[PDB]
Amino acid sequence: DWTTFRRVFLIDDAWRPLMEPELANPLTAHLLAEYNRRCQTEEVLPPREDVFSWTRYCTPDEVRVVIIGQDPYHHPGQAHGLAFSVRANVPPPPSLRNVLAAVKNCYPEARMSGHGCLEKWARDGVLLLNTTLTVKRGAAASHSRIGWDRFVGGVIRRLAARRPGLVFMLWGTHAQNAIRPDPRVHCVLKFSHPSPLSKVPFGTCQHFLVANRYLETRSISPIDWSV
Amino acid sequence: TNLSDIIEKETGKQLVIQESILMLPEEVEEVIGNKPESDILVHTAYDESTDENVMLLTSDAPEYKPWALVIQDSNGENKIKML
Repeated sequence: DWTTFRRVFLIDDAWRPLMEPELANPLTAHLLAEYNRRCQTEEVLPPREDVFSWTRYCTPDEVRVVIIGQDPYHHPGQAHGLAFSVRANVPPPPSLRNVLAAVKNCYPEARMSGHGCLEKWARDGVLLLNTTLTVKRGAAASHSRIGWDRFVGGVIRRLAARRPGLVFMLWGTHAQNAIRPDPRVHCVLKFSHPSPLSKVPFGTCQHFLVANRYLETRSISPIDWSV
Repeated sequence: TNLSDIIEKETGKQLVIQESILMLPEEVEEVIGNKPESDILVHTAYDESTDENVMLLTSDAPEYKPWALVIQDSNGENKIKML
């Protein structure tokens, strides 16, 4: 089962202890069933090889910051398995441009590439994790009810218990209500969604600055937010 | 189809929706002025020419019923049109 699951999804082994306990849940078996019945009659994004690419850039112990997203971008070519991130040959969507805007404001000394591929951050310990891992091409929130969130929740719960001192950036009410980490053990940062509709301009968000100031106090080095 | 066509019927422009963000009535009520009945999917496209963000707010999947259209200019100013 773990060897087969890990097979199908090309999941990295470092994540075995946090994920394995979840397969044994009957609700997980059905989730995988619902996923497989769907790939047969619908174009599902992102590709199977990318659905768990977040387990591949750093180990659970290397994680420093966890940023939560909703579902993956639904136009082909955009999503590659990370929250907010877009492949390098795709223009950064509106919410990403604001996230990247908030970064340059906190760190004006930063040389940004103008691009939106966040794999540099992932390698540094920033876990960009959606709560709904797949979406049907062209339909938003199409797989939002098949159970990805109960699963992802299970993994985050374990991660938070295994490694104290994680910084969580929860953007928008949905993300805030979804993940409820212990605030005495972790730095929980909340803000309005980076979307341009938000009442407060996200470019005024200083989470990247506070996250690093926190990491400084626990003796962990700061993340280089430039991308 | 549907959604993008609406943006064209309303703006004339053939814009491609780039992301769809889920917001709760309270997060929306705060900006649009009115409170929707349910959760809102904000579909956002960007018209680079005019440098405006065209947001088509519909209801959640699988209904996706159009509720309001919002055009925000380079200076953050909104033009709201309840559909």
